[PDB]
Amino acid sequence: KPHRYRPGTVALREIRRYQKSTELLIRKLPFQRLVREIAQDFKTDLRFQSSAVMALQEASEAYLVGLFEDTNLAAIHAKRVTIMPKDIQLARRIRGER
Amino acid sequence: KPHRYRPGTVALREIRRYQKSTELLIRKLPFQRLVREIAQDFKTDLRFQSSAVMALQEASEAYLVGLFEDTNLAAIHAKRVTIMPKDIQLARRIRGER
Amino acid sequence: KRSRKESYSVYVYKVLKQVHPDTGISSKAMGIMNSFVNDIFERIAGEASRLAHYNKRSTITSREIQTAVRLLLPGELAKHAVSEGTKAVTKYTSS
Amino acid sequence: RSRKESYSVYVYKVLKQVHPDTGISSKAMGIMNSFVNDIFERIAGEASRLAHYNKRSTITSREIQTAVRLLLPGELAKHAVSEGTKAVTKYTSS
Amino acid sequence: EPDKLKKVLDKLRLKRKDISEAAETVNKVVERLLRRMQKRESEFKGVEQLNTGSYYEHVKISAPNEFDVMFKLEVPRIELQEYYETGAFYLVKFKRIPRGNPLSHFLEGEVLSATKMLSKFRKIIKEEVKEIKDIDVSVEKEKPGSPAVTLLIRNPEEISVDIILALESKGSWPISTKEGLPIQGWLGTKVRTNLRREPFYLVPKNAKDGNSFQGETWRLSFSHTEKYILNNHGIEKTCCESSGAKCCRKECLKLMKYLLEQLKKEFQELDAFCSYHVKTAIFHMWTQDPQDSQWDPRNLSSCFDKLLAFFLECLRTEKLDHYFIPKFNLFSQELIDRKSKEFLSKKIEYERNNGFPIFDKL
Amino acid sequence: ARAKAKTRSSRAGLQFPVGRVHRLLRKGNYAERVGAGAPVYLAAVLEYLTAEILELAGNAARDNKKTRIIPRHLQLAIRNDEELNKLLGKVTIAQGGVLPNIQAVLLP
Amino acid sequence: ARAKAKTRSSRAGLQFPVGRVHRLLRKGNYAERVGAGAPVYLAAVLEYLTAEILELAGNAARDNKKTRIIPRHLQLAIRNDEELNKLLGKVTIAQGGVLPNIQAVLL
Amino acid sequence: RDNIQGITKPAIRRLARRGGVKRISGLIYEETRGVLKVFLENVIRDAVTYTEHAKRKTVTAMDVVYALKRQGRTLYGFGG
Amino acid sequence: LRDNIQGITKPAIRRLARRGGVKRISGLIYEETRGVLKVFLENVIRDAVTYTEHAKRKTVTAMDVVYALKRQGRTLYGFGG
DNA sequence: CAGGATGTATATATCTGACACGTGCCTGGAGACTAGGGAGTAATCCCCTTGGCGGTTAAAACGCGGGGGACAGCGCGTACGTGCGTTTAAGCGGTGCTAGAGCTGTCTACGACCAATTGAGCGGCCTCGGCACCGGGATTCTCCA
DNA sequence: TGGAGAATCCCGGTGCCGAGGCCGCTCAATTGGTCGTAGACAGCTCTAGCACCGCTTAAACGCACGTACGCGCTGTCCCCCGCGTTTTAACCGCCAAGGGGATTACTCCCTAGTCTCCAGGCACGTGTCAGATATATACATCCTG
Ligand SMILES: [Zn+2]
Repeated sequence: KPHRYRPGTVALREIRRYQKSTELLIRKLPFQRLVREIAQDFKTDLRFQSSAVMALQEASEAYLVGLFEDTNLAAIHAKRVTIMPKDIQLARRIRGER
Repeated sequence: KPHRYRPGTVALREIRRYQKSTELLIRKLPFQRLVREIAQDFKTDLRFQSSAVMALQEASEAYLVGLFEDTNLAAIHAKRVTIMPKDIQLARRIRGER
Repeated sequence: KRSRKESYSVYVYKVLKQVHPDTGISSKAMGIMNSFVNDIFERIAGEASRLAHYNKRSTITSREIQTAVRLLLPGELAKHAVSEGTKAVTKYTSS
Repeated sequence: RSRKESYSVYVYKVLKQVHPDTGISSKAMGIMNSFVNDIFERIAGEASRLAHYNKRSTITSREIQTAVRLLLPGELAKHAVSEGTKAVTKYTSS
Repeated sequence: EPDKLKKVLDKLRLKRKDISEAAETVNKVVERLLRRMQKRESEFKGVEQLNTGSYYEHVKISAPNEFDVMFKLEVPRIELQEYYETGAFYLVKFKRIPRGNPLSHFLEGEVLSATKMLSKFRKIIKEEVKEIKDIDVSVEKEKPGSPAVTLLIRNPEEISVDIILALESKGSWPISTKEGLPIQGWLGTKVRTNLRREPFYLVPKNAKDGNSFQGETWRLSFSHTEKYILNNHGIEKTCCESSGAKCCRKECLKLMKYLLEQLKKEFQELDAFCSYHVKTAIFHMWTQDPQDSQWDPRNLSSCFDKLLAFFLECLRTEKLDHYFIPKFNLFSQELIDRKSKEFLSKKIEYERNNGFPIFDKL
Repeated sequence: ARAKAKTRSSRAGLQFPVGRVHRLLRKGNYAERVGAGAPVYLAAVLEYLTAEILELAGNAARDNKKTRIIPRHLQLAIRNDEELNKLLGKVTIAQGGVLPNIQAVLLP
Repeated sequence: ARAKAKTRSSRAGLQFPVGRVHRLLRKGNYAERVGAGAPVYLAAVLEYLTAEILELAGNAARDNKKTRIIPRHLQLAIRNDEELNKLLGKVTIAQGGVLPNIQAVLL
Repeated sequence: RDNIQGITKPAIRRLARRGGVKRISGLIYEETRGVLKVFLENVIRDAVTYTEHAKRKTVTAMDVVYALKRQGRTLYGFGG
Repeated sequence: LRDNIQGITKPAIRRLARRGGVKRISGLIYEETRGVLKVFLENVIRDAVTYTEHAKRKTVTAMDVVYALKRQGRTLYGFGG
């Protein structure tokens, strides 16, 4: 009985919360590890300025948010509210990345 | 009785015919008139080299074909085969022209 | 040794105090303003370079900068920036 | 009386090397001109930027190589770099 | 005396009687083999046998227990490197191939290792014929000196089939051939363009080994163009048909090939002379030939003697041009010792003056 | 002799440096020669554009009861104006966030 | 007492012109100085790319039983190559046409 | 002096065919006419700017090629 | 280092989606997003490392990243510009 | 299916204009030499990047119930495709004219370069006030009868 | 159309560190002059864009018929969301060491600049053969009884 919220209210509250903040939404140690692992294929024994990893993180988060916006537009177009990999594929195909 | 073709066969034949040619698919005098009318707003008593109008026509036809391709992709995405202004609007919104 | 570096912080601050005599600015915002000024400086200068190269000339003049501003900025930004620039050059040539 | 230069002589030599029985139209030889000028401008602009980033004043083979590695995709860059290094190596041996 | 020649030709037609049955049985096993090679997963997915015919005019053949077939393999973007500056042997490399070259394990650095690929070919063919034993068919492995994998079939008795791998390239007929195939004034220019738009072939053969890279050399093959031209051998392409007039071109070709076959095998010192010499010479004779009336079976013996004269004149001045590569003229002493060519000439004198006695066999 | 010096931006009537812009134009490999009135034009245009951004940014900072511009206010300014959004259309602003916007079909 | 000229393209072994590329690099406002091996490198690269395109174009030409290359053949060469099509992704070729394709759902 | 109705409906169907389109709604024509008008207006504004800077009266093919190249729509075959 | 793409947790992709304005998310979206992020990162780090090698350095600075982003049409203000 | 109609790829015969060479020549590239400054190198400092350790608490991960949205199926009705007969105006060929692009010569004002002064802008140091941050009460907003 | 839980805005007090101002100085901008050459005009040629007129015929246009596709409704069943508990590993503060970025000084060699000379690439002119066009066939595909 206590206070079960209906499906879709906490999602809207989170939309409103994260569209008002400016923080970074990915943890920093995992991202840094991933960056170093990706880079150890192009040249071994590399080093990174902290500003370099922060720049990479900012750029990647901006990219993924901007892509989720078009994914949402494609979902709405297909008469849905759930986003599916079809919508990501359509967005990246129209944008010209394929 | 004579030879009524079913809806969708001449359309496929035309697809195959116009995807094999290289000609220009818009008449030339109407396009030239339209270009001169558009340009007479930015500066009066202009003149055009024939190559300039031919370049404009080539560029515009390439643009419109490339846009109809993404419109078709959006239509297919929405579980349809007919293209509608919704699909043109979605394509131009995802591409970044809005 | 200390390797003096340049930036547009002094002039951005003067413009700020001239438009909003009460507001301050963070340091990351000042970094963003420096990157912005460098960006559009580069854009206009490269467009004027190309313009001078297309027309057989070897000089960059206020006419080149004017038409690069007309090519790069949209709508009413170009109209007001061209008015500002022409007004400034008129005032300047009068010593 | 308005002498204007192009690349069609060398495009034709290369064609006679790779396909020594094939001709070329007059519009394809304009498209190849535009292509060569476009790629030239791209590579040269990127090498210029590269020399400006490192506070240098000259454009050398190293700038051209890095520009080629930045602008060409995948296996195109490997073969283009091998071609360039072979050419420079053969040229210095004179 | 063209009747004796005509009945020996009939004799060749009785080898042919034996060899329709022999050739059909070998063809059928090889055909089954062909279908089996296309289904198995390996670098040899699409490998046709290239058809140049089955006739004696069309194929390698001698005593009834030896046959030959050609297997073609389409190859990606190929770049050739001349190794014998005569213009007859090549190194094979690839080009960018952005998707991927499914052959990089067959290359030693940048050059294609014919030896390794052929070793894989031999292994796969022997295993595959070994995996289905309807007809008694086995593999023989001889010295690695000429790369051919010979099957021995005991049905009815020994059948040998040398399997020769041939790479297929569609690219451009390289520059060494630029003034090859000269027929423009004989047949026409439209055919020559059409002929030269066909693909060409590269076959493994180790040019005698004053070289480091061995096996890694290849020779050009134009077997399909040669079969087409020969089977439209006349200025009138209606030759060898009912729609046209039968001429004595094929008869002279059979006469010289078989005469030489018998004379060369009975005097084994001259084995550097191969069947390609006769084909090249007859190509030159048929191209300079302006007249259809210069070939008619009622004048078989006179045209044949004229051909003999042509053969001595080719012999005399120390060159016999490769019909597709004039820059590579195989009549160089460095591959045929001068005295041996003249000794063959002496044998020609021997044959010419004795009234073809070697044909008085049966 | 040698009358008192007078900066070129003082004569032009600007707050941006005309001499530094002249030097950056003469050292950046843009052309062989640089006219005398080109850095004045360019500094006037740069000053116009920066003041145009800072006015909107200070307005956004005031509508949040804050006396100090931060990157979020610069992003709000840029994304809300229709002409600054076409100029800086392909630019990412570090610590800028997005514009609060929910599609109508998702509301309850 | 001269050294009768030997072009730089001959020394490099190229067909493209090394001296014209040197001049275009110097009179183009790219840097203050230009090294001696930079035009050699750049002309070698331009020649490689030219040959790479022209070969695939002559192949598409001689597939259609043609002798001369037209713009359609350049287009077919560009678009049927996942790297040359990434280098020229936003270039339009005049009189080039499109690549033939139909969506599977429309058949 | 509309001249936008000179881009007829069959011409738009042909442009749709070349793009792989099978069926076409009836409200697509008025929408694509507006799209084409916007595109042409942008390109011709830039071309006329390039033309006025050179103190010319005619628009050449190079002005169009430059106006296109500066919008990310490079065009081969008309000079440059 | 191996298996680090899994450190882009699902509750973080959900937060990126919330900031993107999406209300309901399928369950196959997370692997797609990891693949997309991985190819973006590869494309940017290859160019940053090319710049770094050209400069003959051994640490990747923030200017290498800013240039690698600028040359792909994703200009980034706030790190040196 | 099985014929019937239509569309498309395929062979020849004819003519044309566009491509491939060939020639004359002039301008731009090559050979030889000098003079400076940019860049390569070697050494030295000192900043900042990597690696470790320990504690805390915030976030991730795992489970579970249930409601709502995705997806398939069925019907209808209308809008779009196909085909035919009219009608409009595009395309082609030819004529005439003049505006404007393109070049050439003359000269003059304008921008580079240099030498000596001097003040603006940069680096460092210090301090208070704007803004986190925690409490604590007010007031919206969602979920049911 | 109510009433209660639970987020969320708003006010209040504390405190801390970063923005904003001052000071010292050095190097980069300004002033004043000289010089050479880029570009601004003035004239002149002659290309090529614009306006017109017939004429043919291909393409646009308007209309009718019918069908297949879009759209709306219904129903079911997974599968995502909201909540609660556990666990794990980011995050923060901290200390230590050394790699490598960054700056200075010194020297040499590589490139710009000039001058003389001559060959390669450009413009113009022919000659002919690849391809465009027209006619006649044969093969391929769609459609309906
Ligand atoms: Zn015959």
